[PDB]
Amino acid sequence: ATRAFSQIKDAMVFAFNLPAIVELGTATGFDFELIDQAGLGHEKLTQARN
Amino acid sequence: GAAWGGSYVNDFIDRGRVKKVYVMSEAKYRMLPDDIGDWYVRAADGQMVP
Amino acid sequence: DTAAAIRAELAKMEPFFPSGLKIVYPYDTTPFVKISIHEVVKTLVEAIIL
Repeated sequence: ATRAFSQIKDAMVFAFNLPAIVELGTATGFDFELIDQAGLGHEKLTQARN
Repeated sequence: GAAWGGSYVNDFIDRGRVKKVYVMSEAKYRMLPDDIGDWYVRAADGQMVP
Repeated sequence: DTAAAIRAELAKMEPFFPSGLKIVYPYDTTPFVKISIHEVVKTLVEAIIL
């Protein structure tokens, strides 16, 4: 399905399997939250994220 | 109440954080008993009454 | 355990302070609880030695 949907243009269609335990998320990799600790706002925070 | 007590109007955004907005008479004009004499409230006919 | 949590929490904000702003602890009743018990522990160990 993921390979077949790779032919769809202007749409990021991709398929995946549910996690082993749905109560949690993917539970693989890492989750990192970049935070604005000095009120830099949205515009400067996006620059930091990029 | 607004002049001598301070009225919380509504919030405002301060460096990305929501903070209150207050209206309250300047400190010079609400200190003595006689200062009440210079406060005027508009009447329905447009005149200013003390 | 609450004072430790607060002290650990305040360590997550100090890096992002504006130039010059500092944290000072002018009053805190937890050191007495910590130190006094660590004084009785000294007597407990010092009692066994005697």
